[PDB]
Amino acid sequence: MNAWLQLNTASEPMLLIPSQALIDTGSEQRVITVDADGRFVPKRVAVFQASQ
Amino acid sequence: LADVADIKVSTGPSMLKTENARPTSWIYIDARDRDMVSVVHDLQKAIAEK
Repeated sequence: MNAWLQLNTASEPMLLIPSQALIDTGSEQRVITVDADGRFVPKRVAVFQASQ
Repeated sequence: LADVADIKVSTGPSMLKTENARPTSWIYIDARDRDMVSVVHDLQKAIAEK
């Protein structure tokens, strides 16, 4: 018989965000932070790895 | 797949406008309040100087 084996592996704690909120131009990755006054401000981040 | 290749994200051409073989970009302007010629003339100054 066949059997599918799905695994889940924990990884070293890093800053986590919904993947949809991560822009990428291939040379820089950024997100759009929401200030205290609602002001939308962008910032660069260094990605580690994504999944799920 | 990463055992027979790399995969890298890039930024490049979205669509090549080819007017008479020469690549070109169009700038769409929507002014309705003023009169046409007065706007374009003012656009001709702003662009010329800056």
